[PDB]
Amino acid sequence: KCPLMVKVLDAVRGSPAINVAVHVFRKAADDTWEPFASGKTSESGELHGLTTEEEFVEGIYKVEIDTKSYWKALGISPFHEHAEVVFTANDSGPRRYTIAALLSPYSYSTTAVVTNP
Amino acid sequence: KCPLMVKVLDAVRGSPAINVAVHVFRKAADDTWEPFASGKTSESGELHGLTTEEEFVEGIYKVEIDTKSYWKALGISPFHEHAEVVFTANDSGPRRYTIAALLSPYSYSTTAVVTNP
Ligand SMILES: O=C(O)c1ccccc1/C=N/OCc1ccccc1Cl
Ligand SMILES: O=C(O)c1ccccc1/C=N\OCc1ccccc1Cl
Repeated sequence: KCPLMVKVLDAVRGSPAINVAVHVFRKAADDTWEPFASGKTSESGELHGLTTEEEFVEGIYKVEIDTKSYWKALGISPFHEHAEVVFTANDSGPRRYTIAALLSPYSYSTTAVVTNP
Repeated sequence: KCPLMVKVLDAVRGSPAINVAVHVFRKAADDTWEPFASGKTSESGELHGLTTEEEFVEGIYKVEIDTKSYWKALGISPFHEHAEVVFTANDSGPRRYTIAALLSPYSYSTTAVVTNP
C-alpha cells in the first residue's frame, strides 16, 4: 500500500488496465527468484497492499506484469509474454516505489517514481 | 541482417546507446532460461547477427539489455537492473523481429517491429 504500488494503463483504450495480474519476486541469497507478493489491478489500474515496510527489505525485486493474459481477454494477440521491471530497492534505506506501466499490444513503457518518506 | 535485431536509443543524450551488452535466452523444456546469443550494440545502437533463420525456431525468448552498466559507465544513477523483453517467436509466414528500446535512468520503452522484407 505504502512502500510498493503498481499502476497499469491501457494505451489502446485510454483507460486504466483493470484486473491485470502482477507477481513480485525477490532474489534470494542463492540467486533464485523467490515469490514475494502478488495481486491484481483494481478498476483504477492500481495495485496497493502488496507488502509492508517491515517485509520490504533491501534486495533485488522483479515486478512481473501479466500483459499477455490481459490482452488475451480483449481479443488481441500481443507480442510480449509480460512486462518485467527489475530493480534494487531500499539499498539506501526505505523508500516508497510506484511502478507505472503503459501497455500496447506490441509495446510497453514503464517508469518508476521513488520517494523518501 | 538476420531474423532478430536489437536497437537501443538513449533518451537523455539523444543518441544511439553504444556498447550496451545484450543477452538473449530461450526457454527450455524444464522452464529454465538457456543462453542463446549475445553481443554489444554498435556505434549505431544496433546489434545484428545474433542468430540465424535455421536456429531461431519457435519458442519463448528473453532479450536482456544491460542498462544498469550503461548508465553507470556514464556516471548516472539508474533504477533498473536491466530491461527485459520476453516474447514468443512465431513462424506464420516470413518474419524479421526488431526489438527496439528507448532508455532513461528511471524509465524505458520497448516495441517490436515484425516485418517481412
Ligand atoms: O526500429 C527501427 O528500425 C529504428 C530505426 C531507426 C531509428 C530508430 C528506430 C527505432 N526507434 O523507435 C523509437 C522508439 C523505440 C522504442 C520505444 C519508443 C520509441 Cl519512440
Ligand atoms: O498516474 C499516476 O498516478 C502515476 C503516478 C506515479 C507514477 C506513474 C503514474 C502513471 N503515469 O505515468 C506512466 C506514463 C505516463 C505517460 C507516458 C508513459 C508512462 Cl509509462
